[PDB]
Parts: sequence; structure tokens; C-alpha cells
Amino acid sequence: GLTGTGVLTESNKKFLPFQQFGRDIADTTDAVRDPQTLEILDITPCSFG
Amino acid sequence: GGNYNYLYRLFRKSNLKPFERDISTEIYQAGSTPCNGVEGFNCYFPLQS
Amino acid sequence: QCVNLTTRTQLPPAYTNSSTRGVYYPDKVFRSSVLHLTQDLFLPFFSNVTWFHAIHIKRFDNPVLPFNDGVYFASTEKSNIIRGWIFGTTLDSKTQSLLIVNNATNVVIKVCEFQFCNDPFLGVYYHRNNKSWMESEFRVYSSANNCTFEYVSQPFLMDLEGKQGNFKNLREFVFKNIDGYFKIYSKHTPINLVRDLPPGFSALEPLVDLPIGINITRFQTLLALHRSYLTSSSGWTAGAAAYYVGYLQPRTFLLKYNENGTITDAVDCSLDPLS
Ligand SMILES: C=CC1=C(C)/C(=C/c2[nH]c(/C=C3N=C(/C=C4\NC(=O)C(C)=C4C=C)C(C)=C\3CCC(=O)O)c(CCC(=O)O)c2C)NC1=O
Ligand SMILES: *[C@@H]1O[C@H](CO)[C@@H](O[C@@H]2O[C@H](CO)[C@@H](O)[C@H](O)[C@H]2NC(C)=O)[C@H](O)[C@H]1NC(C)=O
Ligand SMILES: *[C@@H]1O[C@H](CO)[C@@H](O[C@@H]2O[C@H](CO)[C@@H](O)[C@H](O)[C@H]2NC(C)=O)[C@H](O)[C@H]1NC(C)=O
Ligand SMILES: *[C@@H]1O[C@H](CO)[C@@H](O[C@@H]2O[C@H](CO)[C@@H](O)[C@H](O)[C@H]2NC(C)=O)[C@H](O)[C@H]1NC(C)=O
Ligand SMILES: *[C@@H]1O[C@H](CO)[C@@H](O)[C@H](O)[C@H]1NC(C)=O
Ligand SMILES: *[C@@H]1O[C@H](CO)[C@@H](O)[C@H](O)[C@H]1NC(C)=O
Ligand SMILES: *[C@@H]1O[C@H](CO)[C@@H](O)[C@H](O)[C@H]1NC(C)=O
Ligand SMILES: *[C@@H]1O[C@H](CO)[C@@H](O)[C@H](O)[C@H]1NC(C)=O
Ligand SMILES: *[C@@H]1O[C@H](CO)[C@@H](O)[C@H](O)[C@H]1NC(C)=O
Ligand SMILES: *[C@@H]1O[C@H](CO)[C@@H](O)[C@H](O)[C@H]1NC(C)=O
Repeated sequence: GLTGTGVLTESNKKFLPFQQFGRDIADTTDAVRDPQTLEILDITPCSFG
Repeated sequence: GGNYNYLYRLFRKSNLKPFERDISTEIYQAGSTPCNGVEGFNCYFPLQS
Repeated sequence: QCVNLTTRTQLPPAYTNSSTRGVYYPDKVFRSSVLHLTQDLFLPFFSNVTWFHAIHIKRFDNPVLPFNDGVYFASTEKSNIIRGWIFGTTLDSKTQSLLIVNNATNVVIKVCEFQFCNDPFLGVYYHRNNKSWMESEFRVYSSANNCTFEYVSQPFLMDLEGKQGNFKNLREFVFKNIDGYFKIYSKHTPINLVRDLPPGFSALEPLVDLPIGINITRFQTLLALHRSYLTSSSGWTAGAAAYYVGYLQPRTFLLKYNENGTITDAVDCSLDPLS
């Protein structure tokens, strides 16, 4: 249900078991646990300035 | 002939809290005299059909 | 089968500091290295908590205490003496009530119409021929009807031995009742000490949110009672445990989240000018 736009790239982190979303200092979306293949892949912005 | 299997509460001391359930069937006291657990004048059953 | 005990020595109550204890996670989101200022119901630092104990000098405390805005409950014990709680508004058959009991094989949570005893307790019996401690009493309530919510867990088996020494277990709970949800936060620490709460810092994490939807103003604590051949209404022996109670207040706090997403420190914004 979380929609967004960007570039998908593999990375790693750790989550507490009852946690799914991890925010940023700027309160954007940093980290998410993939539902089908249970990994911790995250997102990076697409536009370049 | 009339279906009388559905009930609702008519009298209460105070308004309900959100998502609160009350199933007590104590005799409501409308007047100043105590009801002493029996119906009568100014003493009504709280539920109605 | 309600029984009211007779042997009980009089004793004045006791009061203790709160130190910096009784803080919980206010959100389930994962945040890292964040200093967040919030305003919520918290236990004030160095507040006035009330002390009760069960030792045997005939001390066995389980009175009815108010539930003004949610409570902080601390239990220091070496053996499993404190067995659960009951929450309600009148604690009779006229109103619904909530019961949380560990009966040494299962943990049971029931929101029923109970008829509680005047002195509810659990019991354990000690047998000398095989030296075994077993559960043998459930003098809690007389009747239960018109129940709404019921939950029992998977069976287990715990130790009921009355060990002698120092308090090796400290358990902290925060109870809140908001919008028809009974929220329980819990924490467990191993210790080696006696007679007082260890000052320090608490890191209570969320445990359960039961959708019970009742009105709660009073509560009582259900303990365990020891019986053996060394000893009805008088032939019983107390254990060795203590529990401290405190009340939450609307305050403003400044929480700190480390790189692992855990609360490591907090500042109560009402204590001294430095804070
Ligand atoms: C009363 C409600 C009650 C709750 C909510 C409860 C929760 C609870 N108790 C646990 C352990 C335990 N629970 C207890 C005992 C207690 N701990 C308590 O909260 C209380 C009051 C006792 C009873 C004295 C003990 C001794 C353990 C450790 C068991 C072990 O490590 O194998 C655990 C960890 C089990 C796991 O992670 O698989 C949970 C979640 N236990 C309870 O009995
Ligand atoms: C929850 O229960 C409490 C305890 O009975 C209720 O408070 C009482 O309300 C009546 C009705 O006005 C008063 O006469 C009593 O003096 C109150 N007692 C206390 C200790 O406050 C409370 O009203 C109940 N909650 C709701 C929403 O009805
Ligand atoms: C330990 O000893 C006690 C005391 O005898 C045992 O309890 C008895 O259990 C049997 C059935 O198992 C009952 O018929 C007796 O009435 C019990 N005794 C009493 C005094 O109530 C207990 O079973 C033993 N535990 C073991 C052998 O593991
Ligand atoms: C005390 O714990 C026992 C478990 O040893 C609970 O026993 C349950 O009893 C009911 C009816 O007799 C059975 O349907 C369950 O299967 C039992 N649970 C088991 C075997 O794990 C008992 O309910 C507990 N006491 C209370 C008051 O709930
Ligand atoms: C289906 O669900 C299982 C269970 O979690 C999961 O392991 C798996 O990756 C999911 N997807 C597929 C294609 O099987
Ligand atoms: C204590 O228990 C006895 C027996 O269960 C009962 O008769 C008595 O009324 C109780 N005490 C009070 C104050 O109700
Ligand atoms: C706590 O309360 C008791 C009685 O209400 C009082 O005597 C005491 O001064 C209070 N404060 C402390 C720190 O014990
Ligand atoms: C807190 O410290 C000790 C016990 O830890 C106590 O004697 C002292 O009076 C308390 N200080 C307060 C309540 O300000
Ligand atoms: C409460 O119990 C009484 C007595 O059995 C019964 O008549 C009544 O229908 C019950 N009410 C509810 C809501 O279960
Ligand atoms: C975070 O958790 C890891 C995993 O055990 C641990 O090695 C690390 O020390 C923790 N971070 C801190 C600051 O303690």
C-alpha cells in the first residue's frame, strides 16, 4: 500500500520483529521489509541535481 | 406479530466513552427517592425492546 | 469457596522514590538516533510510590487500589508469588471485570461478570514425602457469567519452589485503559539485591492491547499462599516478595533513540531547572 517513485537497490539493515517501516531524519521512507521474499531492501531517490 | 428480541438502553447516569460496552441491568433512579432494587414510581428498567 | 483469613499483623504503609523508571514506547515505528519530544501520560521522576510486601511478621497485603490514569507496577521476587491482577469498577456481579491470572500451567485473561471473593488468593502445597510443591487452590471468585472476552495460552510448567536468598527477579508493568483498549507494557530484569527497588533506567516495550471495552477504576493483586505440614483460615504461611505501585500523570518527556532503535535515556521536563 505504500506507493512511491525511485530506483530500487539492494542494501541491508536490521529490524525489530514487530516493526516494518523505518523513517529518516527528514521523516521520509528509508527502510521496508519485503513481504514475499523476507529481506530488508530499501529505496534511494531517482532525480539528480 | 412483532419481533421483540432487539433491545436498547434508554437511561444512564453519564455518556459512554468511545468503544465502551455496558450490559448492566441495574434499576435507574430518576427521582430523589432510592429505588432499593425494585421498580415503581421514578424507577425504570434501563433496557427497552 | 471464598475464605477470609485471620492471622495478620498490623503495619504502617511505606513510601519510596521512583528514580527514573516507568517509560514506554509511544509508537511502533522504527526510528534511529532521534531526540523526540512528546507529551503523554508518564510516571514522573523521583515520584512517591507505595510499598507492599509479603513476608513471614504476618504480612500479606492485597488491598483494593484506584486506577486513576493507568498504573506502574513493580514486582521484586525470587519465587513466583505474585500471580496476577483483577481490574474493575465495583468487583461484584453487577458490572463486568477483567481477570489476568497465571495458574502455573497457563495464563488466562477473561472479561466476565465475576463475583469476586473478599480475600482472593492462590495456593501452593508442599509435600515432604516427595518434597513437591503443587498448585492446589484457586480461591479467586465464586461465580462467573455473561462473559465476553476469553483467552488462554499454550500449556507450560513453571517452578513453584520456595527458594531462599535474594530477590533474583524484577518485573515492571505499565497498565493503561484508552478508547476501549487495555494496553499492557512489560519489562523483565535479573537482579541480586534485597529490600528496595534498584535505581536506574527502564526500557518497557509494548506487550498487548486487549479490546475489552469496559470501565476500570479499581484493581487488586492476586498472590500465592504457601501451605505445608508446619502450619483453613489460619493454617497458612506467607512467602517472600514485594510490589510497588505508582500512578501516571500527564507530563512532557524528551526521549532518545539510539542507532539500534532502542530508548536509552529520557529527560522529564518538569523536575528541576536543569532538565
Ligand atoms: C501474569 C501474566 C503473565 C504475562 C503477561 C507473562 C508473559 C511472559 N512471561 C514470560 C516468561 C516468564 N514468565 C514468568 C513468570 C511471570 N512473569 C509474569 O509476568 C508474572 C506475573 C509471572 C509470574 C510470577 C517466568 C518465570 C518466565 C520465564 C520462563 C522461562 O524463561 O522459561 C515470557 C517470555 C516467554 C517467551 O518469550 O517465549 C512472556 C512473554 N507471564 C505471565 O505470567
Ligand atoms: C466508570 O465507573 C465510575 C465508578 O463507578 C463512574 O464514576 C461514578 O459516576 C457516578 C455517576 O455520576 C457518580 O455518582 C460517582 O460519584 C462516580 N464515582 C467515581 C469514583 O468517580 C464513572 O461514571 C464510570 N464511567 C462512565 C463513562 O460512566
Ligand atoms: C507427591 O506426594 C503427594 C502426596 O501424596 C502426591 O499427592 C497425591 O496424589 C494422588 C494421586 O496422584 C492423590 O490420590 C493423593 O490424594 C495425593 N495426596 C494428597 C495428600 O493430596 C503427589 O502425587 C506426589 N507427586 C508425585 C509422585 O510426583
Ligand atoms: C488452570 O490451568 C489449567 C491448565 O492446566 C486450565 O485447564 C483447562 O481446563 C479446561 C476445562 O477443564 C480445558 O478445556 C482446557 O484444555 C484446560 N487447559 C489446558 C489443559 O491447558 C484451567 O482453565 C486454568 N484455570 C482457569 C481458571 O482458567
Ligand atoms: C509466498 O509466501 C511464503 C510464506 O512467507 C514466502 O516464503 C514466499 O516467498 C512467498 N512467495 C512465493 C513466490 O512463494
Ligand atoms: C469473609 O468470608 C466469610 C466466609 O467466606 C464470609 O461469611 C464473610 O462475610 C466475609 N467477610 C466479609 C467482611 O464479607
Ligand atoms: C509520600 O507520601 C507520604 C504520605 O502520603 C508522605 O509522608 C511523604 O512525604 C511523601 N514523599 C516521600 C518522598 O515519601
Ligand atoms: C530519593 O533518594 C532517596 C532514596 O532513593 C530518598 O531518601 C530521597 O529522599 C529521595 N529524594 C527525593 C524524593 O527527592
Ligand atoms: C446476563 O445474565 C442473565 C442471567 O442468566 C441473562 O438473563 C441475560 O440475558 C445476560 N445478558 C447478557 C447480555 O448476556
Ligand atoms: C546493536 O545491536 C547489535 C547486535 O547485537 C550489537 O552488536 C550492537 O552493539 C548494538 N548497538 C549498541 C549501540 O549497543
